[PDB]
Amino acid sequence: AIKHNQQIPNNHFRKHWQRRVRCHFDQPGKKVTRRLARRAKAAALAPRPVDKLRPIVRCPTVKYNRRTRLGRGFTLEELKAAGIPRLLAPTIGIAVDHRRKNLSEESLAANVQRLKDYKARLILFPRKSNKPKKADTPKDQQTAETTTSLRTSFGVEQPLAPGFTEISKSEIPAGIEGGAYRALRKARSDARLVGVREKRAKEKAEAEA
Amino acid sequence: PTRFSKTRKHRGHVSAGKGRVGKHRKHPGGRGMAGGQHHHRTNLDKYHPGYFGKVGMRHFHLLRNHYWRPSINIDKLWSLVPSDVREQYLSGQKKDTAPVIDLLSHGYAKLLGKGRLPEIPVVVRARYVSAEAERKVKEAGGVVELVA
RNA sequence: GUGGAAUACAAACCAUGAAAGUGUGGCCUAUCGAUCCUUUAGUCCCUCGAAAUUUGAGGCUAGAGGUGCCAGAAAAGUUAC
RNA sequence: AUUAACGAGAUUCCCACUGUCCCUAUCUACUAUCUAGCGAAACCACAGCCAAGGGAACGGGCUUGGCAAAAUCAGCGGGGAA
RNA sequence: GCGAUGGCCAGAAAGUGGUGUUGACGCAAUGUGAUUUCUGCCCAGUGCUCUGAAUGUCAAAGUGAAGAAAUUCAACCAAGC
RNA sequence: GUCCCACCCAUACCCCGCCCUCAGGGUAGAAACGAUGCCCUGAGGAGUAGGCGGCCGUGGAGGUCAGUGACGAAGCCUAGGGCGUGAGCCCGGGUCGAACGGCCUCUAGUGCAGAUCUUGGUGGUAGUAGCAAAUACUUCAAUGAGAACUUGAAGGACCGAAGUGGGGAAAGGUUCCAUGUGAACAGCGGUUGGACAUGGGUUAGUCGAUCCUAAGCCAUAGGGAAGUUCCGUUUCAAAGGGGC
RNA sequence: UUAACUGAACGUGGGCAUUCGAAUGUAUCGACACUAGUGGGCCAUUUUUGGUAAGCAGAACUGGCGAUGCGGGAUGAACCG
RNA sequence: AGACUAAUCGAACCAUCUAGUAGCUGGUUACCGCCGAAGUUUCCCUCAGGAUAGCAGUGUCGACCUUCAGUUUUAUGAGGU
RNA sequence: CCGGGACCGAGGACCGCGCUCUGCAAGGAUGCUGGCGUAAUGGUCACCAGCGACCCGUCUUGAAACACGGACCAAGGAGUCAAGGUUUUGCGCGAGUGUUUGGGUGUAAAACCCGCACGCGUAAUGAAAGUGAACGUAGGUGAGAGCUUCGGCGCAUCAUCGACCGAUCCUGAUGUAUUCGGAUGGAUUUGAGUAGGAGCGUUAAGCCUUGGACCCGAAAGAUGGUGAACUAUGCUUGGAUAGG
RNA sequence: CCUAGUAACGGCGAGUGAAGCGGCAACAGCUCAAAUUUGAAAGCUGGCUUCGGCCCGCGUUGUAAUUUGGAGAGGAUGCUUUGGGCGAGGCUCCUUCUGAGUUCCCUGGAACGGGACGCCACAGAGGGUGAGAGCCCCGUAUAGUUGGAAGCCAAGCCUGUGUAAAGCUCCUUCGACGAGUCGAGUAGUUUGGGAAUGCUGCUCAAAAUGGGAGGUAAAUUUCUUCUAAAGCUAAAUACCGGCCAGAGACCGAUAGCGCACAAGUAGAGUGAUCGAAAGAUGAAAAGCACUUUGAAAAGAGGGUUAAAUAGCACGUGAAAUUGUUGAAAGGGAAGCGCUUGUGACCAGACUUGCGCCCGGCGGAUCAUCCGGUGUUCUCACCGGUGCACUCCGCCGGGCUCAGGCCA
Ligand SMILES: [K+]
Ligand SMILES: [K+]
Ligand SMILES: [K+]
Ligand SMILES: [K+]
Ligand SMILES: [K+]
Ligand SMILES: [K+]
Ligand SMILES: [K+]
Ligand SMILES: [K+]
Ligand SMILES: [K+]
Ligand SMILES: [K+]
Ligand SMILES: [K+]
Ligand SMILES: [K+]
Ligand SMILES: [K+]
Ligand SMILES: [K+]
Ligand SMILES: [K+]
Ligand SMILES: [K+]
Ligand SMILES: [K+]
Ligand SMILES: [K+]
Ligand SMILES: [K+]
Ligand SMILES: [K+]
Ligand SMILES: [K+]
Ligand SMILES: [K+]
Ligand SMILES: [K+]
Ligand SMILES: [K+]
Ligand SMILES: [K+]
Ligand SMILES: [K+]
Ligand SMILES: [K+]
Ligand SMILES: [K+]
Ligand SMILES: [K+]
Ligand SMILES: [K+]
Ligand SMILES: [K+]
Ligand SMILES: [K+]
Ligand SMILES: [K+]
Ligand SMILES: [K+]
Ligand SMILES: [K+]
Ligand SMILES: [K+]
Ligand SMILES: [K+]
Ligand SMILES: [K+]
Ligand SMILES: [K+]
Ligand SMILES: [K+]
Ligand SMILES: [K+]
Ligand SMILES: [K+]
Ligand SMILES: [K+]
Ligand SMILES: [K+]
Ligand SMILES: [K+]
Ligand SMILES: [K+]
Ligand SMILES: [K+]
Ligand SMILES: [K+]
Ligand SMILES: [K+]
Ligand SMILES: [K+]
Ligand SMILES: [K+]
Ligand SMILES: [K+]
Ligand SMILES: [K+]
Ligand SMILES: [K+]
Ligand SMILES: [K+]
Ligand SMILES: [K+]
Ligand SMILES: [K+]
Ligand SMILES: [K+]
Ligand SMILES: [K+]
Ligand SMILES: [K+]
Ligand SMILES: [K+]
Ligand SMILES: [K+]
Ligand SMILES: [K+]
Ligand SMILES: [K+]
Ligand SMILES: [Mg+2]
Ligand SMILES: [Mg+2]
Ligand SMILES: [Mg+2]
Ligand SMILES: [Mg+2]
Ligand SMILES: [Mg+2]
Ligand SMILES: [Mg+2]
Ligand SMILES: [Mg+2]
Ligand SMILES: [Mg+2]
Ligand SMILES: [Mg+2]
Ligand SMILES: [Mg+2]
Ligand SMILES: [Mg+2]
Ligand SMILES: [Mg+2]
Ligand SMILES: [Mg+2]
Ligand SMILES: [Mg+2]
Ligand SMILES: [Mg+2]
Ligand SMILES: [Mg+2]
Ligand SMILES: [Mg+2]
Ligand SMILES: [Mg+2]
Ligand SMILES: [Mg+2]
Ligand SMILES: [Mg+2]
Ligand SMILES: [Mg+2]
Ligand SMILES: [Mg+2]
Ligand SMILES: [Mg+2]
Ligand SMILES: [Mg+2]
Ligand SMILES: [Mg+2]
Ligand SMILES: [Mg+2]
Ligand SMILES: [Mg+2]
Ligand SMILES: [Mg+2]
Ligand SMILES: [Mg+2]
Ligand SMILES: [Mg+2]
Ligand SMILES: [Mg+2]
Ligand SMILES: [Mg+2]
Ligand SMILES: [Mg+2]
Ligand SMILES: [Mg+2]
Ligand SMILES: [Mg+2]
Ligand SMILES: [Mg+2]
Ligand SMILES: [Mg+2]
Ligand SMILES: [Mg+2]
Ligand SMILES: [Mg+2]
Ligand SMILES: [Mg+2]
Ligand SMILES: [Mg+2]
Ligand SMILES: [Mg+2]
Ligand SMILES: [Mg+2]
Ligand SMILES: [Mg+2]
Ligand SMILES: [Mg+2]
Ligand SMILES: [Mg+2]
Ligand SMILES: [Mg+2]
Ligand SMILES: [Mg+2]
Ligand SMILES: [Mg+2]
Ligand SMILES: [Mg+2]
Ligand SMILES: [Mg+2]
Ligand SMILES: [Mg+2]
Ligand SMILES: [Mg+2]
Ligand SMILES: [Mg+2]
Ligand SMILES: [Mg+2]
Ligand SMILES: [Mg+2]
Ligand SMILES: [Mg+2]
Ligand SMILES: [Mg+2]
Ligand SMILES: [Mg+2]
Ligand SMILES: [Mg+2]
Ligand SMILES: [Mg+2]
Ligand SMILES: [Mg+2]
Ligand SMILES: [Mg+2]
Ligand SMILES: [Mg+2]
Ligand SMILES: [Mg+2]
Ligand SMILES: [Mg+2]
Ligand SMILES: [Mg+2]
Ligand SMILES: [Mg+2]
Ligand SMILES: [Mg+2]
Ligand SMILES: [Mg+2]
Ligand SMILES: [Mg+2]
Ligand SMILES: [Mg+2]
Ligand SMILES: [Mg+2]
Ligand SMILES: [Mg+2]
Ligand SMILES: [Mg+2]
Ligand SMILES: [Mg+2]
Ligand SMILES: [Mg+2]
Ligand SMILES: [Mg+2]
Ligand SMILES: [Mg+2]
Ligand SMILES: [Mg+2]
Ligand SMILES: [Mg+2]
Ligand SMILES: [Mg+2]
Ligand SMILES: [Mg+2]
Ligand SMILES: [Mg+2]
Ligand SMILES: [Mg+2]
Ligand SMILES: [Mg+2]
Ligand SMILES: [Mg+2]
Ligand SMILES: [Mg+2]
Repeated sequence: AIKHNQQIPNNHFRKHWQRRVRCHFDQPGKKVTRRLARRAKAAALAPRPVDKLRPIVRCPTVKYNRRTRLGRGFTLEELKAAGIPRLLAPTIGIAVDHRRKNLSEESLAANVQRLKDYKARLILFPRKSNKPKKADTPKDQQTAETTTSLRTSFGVEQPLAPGFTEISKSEIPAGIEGGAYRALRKARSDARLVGVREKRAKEKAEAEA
Repeated sequence: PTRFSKTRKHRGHVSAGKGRVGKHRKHPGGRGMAGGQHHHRTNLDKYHPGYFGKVGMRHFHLLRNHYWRPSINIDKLWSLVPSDVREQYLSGQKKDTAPVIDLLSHGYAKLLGKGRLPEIPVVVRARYVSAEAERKVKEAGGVVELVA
């Protein structure tokens, strides 16, 4: 029933909801369990970082396409441009994704530079310590200060473009001919009439001869 | 807390404040929104007019990301400049440069125009613009341009 | 002071009378019908969400098909077991 | 529609018979009754003498009158709207 | 009512069952209720049963025509009524 | 019937005291005040259903009284006292034996006469209703603290061979026998008992079971069913036993 | 709107308590928010409808009982104080 | 005979769905202080029930707004008992 | 202007109004005297006496009712918790607000620290394509607390006339992909709009809805199992019933 | 977590209701069919076996190597890549060892209580011992220490070597890719899925730049994105059923599980099934020796104990109901309100206090001044002086004032 001025209620409590109720009294306990696992995992990968290298990628809709984030893995064309064989890459801490493509030059150039920055900071220990190979670090450079995150050392430096800048006066540009508002109205109008105008031109030319 | 309750005050009094003639039975009148068109019509017509019926056309599989375009008025255009730099322009100490403002980087798509603008030229980049907003920017000595 | 009938103006186009005027149905007090669905009239208008053109369907404004228990469920009896 | 025989089936009359009745009397056994031993249950707001009055229009309690003396045994079927 | 490729009945189905080690002097389904003497008239109504000449009504599938197609329109049309 | 004096008493009216509620004032160069206090002035007080305010009690939690206690904590009894309008609070006397309270905040499974309310315990009735079908008992002696219903003898009776006799089937499970015994059971009693305690007792080649088949039940070959399983019993099966 | 600055509505400036233009009271001004219970009533003077009438059935204004004790009517929800 | 199917039959017994739903009957736990009702309007398969308005409490805010009134007086209208 | 009785004594330095003015009856009682100093006054309980007094809870217009529940006592016994709304009280920040999904850290379920997204708010209106808030010191008139240089300025809020944005109905400029575009000016029309932002989080109370939903209560319905030791009907295999 | 009580479904009523994007937890990739090893079935189960193999069998209607769309096959081209064995050292599990009062007095049956004096502490968590114990006992903290077993990781060393196998850069040309399957119609069920979201039955039944999808049915023309009808795979997630462990503003024997106990027990039902009640002597049994009355059960004495007002019918021991003793009332109920009386029992209050004068007794040092120190900077304290008409205390006598109850 209803008796006063109310908002019409819709509470979905007509099933046996009390059989499926999940409280979380183990929130602090599960946090301790996760930290112990991370600490154990880091110790197993002794000098290596605890992560993999990811590429930079742009979000997909008209909302969010102004921002960039990290993706799944590097493409096969990016790896070839840097000069890293595809079989070697996943064994030195680099992720690979075989189903992403480079439709532009902007994304390709950004990720190629990312790979060769990483390759310059890499230290390779030989498979057998008494017989080093010419592609390994010659062990005088094996001692340095290292990083073990790879998500803070190679993160997204700036996800958004700068929101403000300054130019000298008299260098400001001139507007479009009729004005910005009129340009938008004209672009919309042309799209709504592309089919009508093409048909009119076609029947005119056919009836011409 | 249970000690601040009228339940504690009713102890010792018959009927618990519910009446001797009417008795607080189980569900006199139905459950929920029952009787909306029959015996709860007086309530449903004084409040909530427009409750019953259909209006408009349908839209299968609507994606809300197609309709994203937040707007900002010219009234608050200068609040997007950092505070220290903003005071230099207003006091009249730059007089040689102009600021270039990116609306998309701040999370806006369309520029409406509601208030007034001080007479200092500015450069605005936007996806959409109102007719009045473009008039006031140009009259102050600025220009708006479209960026997608 | 929520949902048949009545009163006085405004904006158009008309009828009558020489004219002032009168006329928004029957001299006055009764003679009637929501949501959902269907069907017709209207603009020539909006949408079918990867893009166009023709069929089809869907919306926006006004009537009609009816609820006489007339603010409007779809409904036959018996029990002396 | 009739119908011999049959019926712990319903109905009317006759003979015999009788305590069914006029009209009620008497006898025997077992109880009840008293004692020793053993030993429950139903029910119970508080209780337990009436007449009238008014009152939810039939009072144990209220109002005005009648009256009214410990503790008790065998029976009884008016009331306790048992 | 029925001559076994059958009548009546059981089961979710079955290379499944009862009547049935059966065959009209038999099996199955209803009414009346020994013997005697009788058992009249009514087929309009509700049922049951028969005959197809009936084109009247008439499903899905199939056939023909129009259309760019979705589709629409026509003839033909089992049993039943 | 009419007229006239005096007198009687409501929680009503008038004057006084006290309680509460409402309204209106005063109080800092602070010798100053639970300023949420104190001082001055006026009016008002009925109440079911119902609304709001303030207070009292109970089980637990944080802080604080450097709290009480085997020289006696908590609980219980008490026509012994004091405080409060009231729910309640405090003290004396007795019993007893290991923990408990005041103040400010926090918290709740927090306050009972009723629900033919739930569980447990107990009355009147009341030493009351009753312990009356199946014909029936009497004498002497012995045992024993104690004998109508224990044993011996002698009388009197009933069942009257379709028995109150002598044996079995189903069912029970030691109820069978001997010795002994306080309570409880045998709706009276009890030295007696199908009761209570301690021991003992059931012997088969011939009596039964075991062997055979009946009405029927279930395996195998096969066919259904998502499946637990349903049908099928000689079938649309390459189905056995006898000697040297 | 009128033949018409002729009117109609809204105003500037100026004048009029030498008295702001009946009586009495003001022991309670205006506006808002949120919500409880109730939605079986009955009695009486005067006015009244149906009925032979009823401690019957139905209305209007006002006062009561319900929700309320106290002094009278011996008793007596509603009468007198 | 609606008879019998373990003291159970006009549809046995046992566990679970299940704390099945009830506009209907019964109950609902300390004290003091202040305020204090309704049985009426409209709609409803509405008549032993609801929503809606009224009657009631609590919190306030605006000024302490010459502000009001279940009343009298003076002038002036309407009515068909 | 003189007599006679009854009940009462609030207040606690002075201050005031006055008079018959060495003082007083003028803003509230003092003076003198006797007995006794304890159960004498006073209090609790029991009983007799005068007057008064129907059994509680409940439904009801009306209960002491010949209306229902209640023999007695002890212990148990009924408006709760979660999500989502709303108005009002307290608190933090304020055009913003919200650490706790997660990460860092720890004396380890506490306390402390971090910030990318996101939610609500900052802009509405149309079914939709779409468009999108200043003529003026953010307007004029009448009231209006407070301030004031005394001329005035006028918060909050109320009444009234206008201005701006979206929708609906008219009008249709310069131009031109010659069929597009929609400027400008109107209209007894309409919006949960603008017109010098108020919100976000949290704490406490009343109210609403779904849930067992203040506590106890049907006649019924559904899913899966167990019974023919009584009784009904049938099948296989056995038994029993004087004398006329 | 958010999207979102949103798009959508619904006698469009009551009601119902997802997904893409975004932030985070956790991250990991692969193998078959379709090709001739064809200069050599190069593959495998089983038996016997000096241990090296041998023998039959499976299999050409296809067992190995090679390829899986990210490709690849076939050619060029010249660089690069790999196999064994030791192994310090560390981690996990079990086990041995760990500081300080029984010091003195009082109460008590017995301190573990009160008082006095000490000590330990990376240990003052918890429990026991005749009452509240850091130091009486077990344990509690800390890194170490004696001994034993098996695994895992790993700094770094010692050794062969290209028969073979592997990666990269370019290219004319090649480039096999899953059928009663997809898809279509119709019926039923289901979903938020709307001219039909998924699943299944029946009928029809494909193709090679082909095929599916692109949330409104249909024809024509474009575009985007993947590659079905064969297969494997850790982590972040669920759960207290099983075996262990640590806890709480939870319950305290009618509560908490039906069960704190010989509880799924005793008992009921033909059966499926139903299903209770019931904790506490004392520190220690020291659980009453003996005498006497009685047939016995028992009683009376006498013992144990701090206590028998703890005796196994056992801590404390309330009410209903009952016995004895004591007080009182009663002519067809009793109980209750206001107000006297009688009898019984009882709490308070009062007992003196301040002041003045006279005498006796005792002690100081009263006022003033000097030195030191505080403090509110003008008010005090301590040391010195004072030394009898001053100051303080007690006792004796007299006087005024105030004091309890009823008139
Ligand atoms: K209420
Ligand atoms: K919009
Ligand atoms: K109706
Ligand atoms: K009508
Ligand atoms: K109606
Ligand atoms: K029926
Ligand atoms: K009948
Ligand atoms: K007969
Ligand atoms: K008798
Ligand atoms: K007797
Ligand atoms: K009478
Ligand atoms: K009386
Ligand atoms: K047959
Ligand atoms: K017949
Ligand atoms: K017959
Ligand atoms: K016959
Ligand atoms: K006959
Ligand atoms: K006929
Ligand atoms: K015929
Ligand atoms: K016929
Ligand atoms: K409390
Ligand atoms: K005591
Ligand atoms: K007796
Ligand atoms: K006898
Ligand atoms: K006999
Ligand atoms: K034998
Ligand atoms: K033999
Ligand atoms: K045997
Ligand atoms: K045998
Ligand atoms: K057989
Ligand atoms: K089978
Ligand atoms: K004019
Ligand atoms: K109301
Ligand atoms: K109401
Ligand atoms: K009534
Ligand atoms: K009446
Ligand atoms: K009276
Ligand atoms: K049974
Ligand atoms: K009803
Ligand atoms: K008239
Ligand atoms: K006074
Ligand atoms: K009642
Ligand atoms: K009663
Ligand atoms: K709030
Ligand atoms: K934000
Ligand atoms: K003013
Ligand atoms: K407008
Ligand atoms: K509720
Ligand atoms: K037989
Ligand atoms: K979104
Ligand atoms: K081979
Ligand atoms: K192979
Ligand atoms: K080692
Ligand atoms: K001692
Ligand atoms: K000692
Ligand atoms: K001590
Ligand atoms: K299909
Ligand atoms: K395609
Ligand atoms: K599509
Ligand atoms: K239990
Ligand atoms: K049993
Ligand atoms: K002691
Ligand atoms: K003793
Ligand atoms: K004791
Ligand atoms: Mg009340
Ligand atoms: Mg009630
Ligand atoms: Mg109600
Ligand atoms: Mg006209
Ligand atoms: Mg006419
Ligand atoms: Mg219509
Ligand atoms: Mg589409
Ligand atoms: Mg009488
Ligand atoms: Mg009478
Ligand atoms: Mg009576
Ligand atoms: Mg009398
Ligand atoms: Mg009798
Ligand atoms: Mg009688
Ligand atoms: Mg057809
Ligand atoms: Mg035909
Ligand atoms: Mg009152
Ligand atoms: Mg509790
Ligand atoms: Mg004590
Ligand atoms: Mg007592
Ligand atoms: Mg003890
Ligand atoms: Mg409770
Ligand atoms: Mg009770
Ligand atoms: Mg009560
Ligand atoms: Mg007797
Ligand atoms: Mg007998
Ligand atoms: Mg008898
Ligand atoms: Mg005898
Ligand atoms: Mg005989
Ligand atoms: Mg004989
Ligand atoms: Mg024997
Ligand atoms: Mg014997
Ligand atoms: Mg006996
Ligand atoms: Mg005996
Ligand atoms: Mg005996
Ligand atoms: Mg025995
Ligand atoms: Mg034999
Ligand atoms: Mg079988
Ligand atoms: Mg089979
Ligand atoms: Mg009612
Ligand atoms: Mg009447
Ligand atoms: Mg009536
Ligand atoms: Mg009432
Ligand atoms: Mg009255
Ligand atoms: Mg009276
Ligand atoms: Mg009278
Ligand atoms: Mg039976
Ligand atoms: Mg319930
Ligand atoms: Mg129930
Ligand atoms: Mg009042
Ligand atoms: Mg209706
Ligand atoms: Mg009722
Ligand atoms: Mg005002
Ligand atoms: Mg005021
Ligand atoms: Mg008239
Ligand atoms: Mg006085
Ligand atoms: Mg005296
Ligand atoms: Mg006395
Ligand atoms: Mg009386
Ligand atoms: Mg009566
Ligand atoms: Mg009743
Ligand atoms: Mg009764
Ligand atoms: Mg308890
Ligand atoms: Mg977390
Ligand atoms: Mg049904
Ligand atoms: Mg039988
Ligand atoms: Mg939202
Ligand atoms: Mg939601
Ligand atoms: Mg659903
Ligand atoms: Mg290869
Ligand atoms: Mg190759
Ligand atoms: Mg130790
Ligand atoms: Mg201890
Ligand atoms: Mg200890
Ligand atoms: Mg010690
Ligand atoms: Mg494939
Ligand atoms: Mg299904
Ligand atoms: Mg479907
Ligand atoms: Mg635990
Ligand atoms: Mg117990
Ligand atoms: Mg229990
Ligand atoms: Mg006990
Ligand atoms: Mg003894
Ligand atoms: Mg003791
Ligand atoms: Mg006892
Ligand atoms: Mg005891
Ligand atoms: Mg007693
Ligand atoms: Mg008495
Ligand atoms: Mg000195």
